[PDB]
Order: sequence, then structure tokens, then C-alpha cells
Amino acid sequence: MMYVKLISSDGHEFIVKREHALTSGTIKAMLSGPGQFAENETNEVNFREIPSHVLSKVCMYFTYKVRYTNSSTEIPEFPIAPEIALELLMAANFLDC
Amino acid sequence: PVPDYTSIHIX
Amino acid sequence: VPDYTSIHIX
Amino acid sequence: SMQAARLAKALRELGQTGWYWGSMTVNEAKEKLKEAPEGTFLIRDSSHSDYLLTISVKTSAGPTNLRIEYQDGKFRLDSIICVKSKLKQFDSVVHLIDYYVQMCKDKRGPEAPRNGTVHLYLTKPLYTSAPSLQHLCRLTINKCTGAIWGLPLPTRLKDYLEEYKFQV
Amino acid sequence: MDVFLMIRRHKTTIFTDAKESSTVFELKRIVEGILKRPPDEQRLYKDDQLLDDGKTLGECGFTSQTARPQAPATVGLAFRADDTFEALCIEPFSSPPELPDVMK
Ligand SMILES: [Co+2]
Repeated sequence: MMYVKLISSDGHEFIVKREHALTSGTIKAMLSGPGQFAENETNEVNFREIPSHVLSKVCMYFTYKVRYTNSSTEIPEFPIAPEIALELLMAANFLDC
Repeated sequence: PVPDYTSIHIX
Repeated sequence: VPDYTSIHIX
Repeated sequence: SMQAARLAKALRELGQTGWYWGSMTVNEAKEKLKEAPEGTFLIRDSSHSDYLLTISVKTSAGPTNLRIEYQDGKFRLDSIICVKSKLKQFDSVVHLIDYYVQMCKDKRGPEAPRNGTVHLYLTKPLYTSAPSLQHLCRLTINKCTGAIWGLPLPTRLKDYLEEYKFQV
Repeated sequence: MDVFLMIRRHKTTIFTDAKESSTVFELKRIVEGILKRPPDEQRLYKDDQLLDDGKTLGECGFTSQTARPQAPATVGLAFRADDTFEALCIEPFSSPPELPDVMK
């Protein structure tokens, strides 16, 4: 589908565009990976160790990265508060983005 | 206006 | 950290 | 480590910045920095034969270009007159830019000169592409502290932070 | 021209975009294609103020400077069950831990 659901460790459900979610290399390997043609497939990805405040920030990066890729628009700063920077760094490395 | 190419001078 | 220096460009 | 390995690491760090534009003419740099604030900079390939890197900066009188000299394993700014001990030189070209951005954090608005020989000023870069979320977190952490080996992080990620200690 | 929004209801958050000149009703049609509920069963909010279908997103306060990709604006969403609407409820996100001693 056009959108995909990403569920955080505390149960928050984020619905983002599929092309935006493919910015993460880990998610891309999951949605565009092996499977069974006849079997049903879930359009939800569960993260058991990514909290909602971090996962919401990752989704904003998905919008930020796709918007300013192959574009003539000047790229503004991406605000990252220090209070989440380390949690965000661990999640970014885990998602390959 | 500034020239297209310049070099630094420490002052 | 480094001390400021007035740098001219010519 | 030998000279080729130091230069290779310096070029890798350049590619991780996000403000390295590769092939870019002088006019294309003037267009991208025409309305940018004073201090906006970017590093591109040098059209000259004896150079490799060039800084395009927005100054008080418009966009200009500064060629980066590479002599004896160290990067230096092109200078009209120099004393060797008084010109900063580093193995990493990103360290050279980070050095001057830090120095120009205490640069003089109303107190600045209004007419005369233009003064150099470097602040924020002009990204050609959005860097990875990891690198953006690395910059935020670096702008927050320099003692990364006491942070609650796995040792694998502490090596990642050590690979790029600059704030720009 | 493009505005970037976070449509939130309970524990559900939708990351979507629209045009500043588009209307609230057209935003309810985008929600209809995601949460499978018609616009007449939706109520959109900007903080406490209820948005009406006729106003454009820019007229409601969603401009290119307050609804950027790296900082999207939040739109409240309330659903209708039977005759009366539900009260606006948005579940907060988690809290980050206190900063380490060496940080800041
Ligand atoms: Co002067």
C-alpha cells in the first residue's frame, strides 16, 4: 500500500508513506525482502526497543530526507535535542538511515 | 564586489 | 577554543 | 600511518560532511550563495590543475572562492603572504574548516567594519544533500561534549563517534 | 506551498502532507483513505480550536514556516461514535531520560 504502520515499544502507531519508510535500510530489507506469494502479509512493523518519542523523530527524518533529495531547495537544519540524541543515534544505527 | 578568487592575509 | 584572528581576503 | 592513509581518511571525512559538492563551476557556486547569509560556505572540486579543493564563501561583498593548498601532507588556505608557524595546517581538511568555524564564533553586526579589505567569516555550511540520521546525531553529540567515552552507549557506537569529532 | 502535518488521535499518528491552499475537508478525505472513516464522522483541531471544512490549511495557521518537514504541525483528530462525537484525546509520547552528567 501507499502507507505503512510502524509500532513503537510502548504501542504508539505511526502511519507513514511507504516510499518514506524505505529510507531506513533495515525497513527496506523487511518490506522488500523474501516471503511467500500465497501467504498473507502484515503491513505493520513492530519495534520492541524503540520508544515513541524516538520513533516519532525518526519519521520526521524520513519526511526530511525525502523532501530534500534530488531537489534544488536549500536544505535547512534538522533540529535534534541533546536529550534524545543518544537514543536517536542508537535507533538510527539500528534502522540503517 | 569581491573578486572570484582570493587569498587570505592574517592581520 | 582558538583565539580570534582578523583574516583579510585579497 | 603513512601519508596516503592520512589523505584517504581526510577524503572520507569530506564525503561524510554533506557540504562537499564535487564538480561545481564558479558561477554555480555564486548562484547558490547569492542570497545566503554571511559565512555560508561549501567545498567543491578545484577547476585548477595544481589544486584539489576550493571553498566558496559568502562574504561582505558577495561570494568568493578560496583554494585549499595541500603541501607535505597538510591542508592550508591559499594566502598572499604567510609565516609558516602562523598558518594553520592539518592532516584533515574538515579539521581545517572546523578550526576556523570555531575561531569565528567570537567574530564581530554593528561592531563589524563596513568598508575596506573584506574580513573572512565562516559559520554554517550549505548542504548539497541531507546527511544520514546517524551523522546528524554525531554532530549534535559533538556540539554537546568532547568526552564521548563516558556516554551510555555501546562500544561499537563509541568508535563511530571517534571517527568524526568535528562540530561542522 | 506544501505543508507537513501530524494527524494524531489516541495512540495513532499519521505523517502526511498537503498544499497550503487545500481545505480542511480535503484533509478529511486523506484521513478517510487511511482510517476508513468518512469526513462527516471526523473533527479536526489545531490545539483547542475546531477547524471547519471551508477554511484552507493556511487560513487555519498551517504555513510553510510553521509546518516544515523537520517539524510538522500537529492536527487533532476526533471520531464520531453513534450520535455524539468523542472528546479530543491525544496520547503523549514517551519521555527521554535525563541527560548524562557530561552532556550540557
Ligand atoms: Co580590517
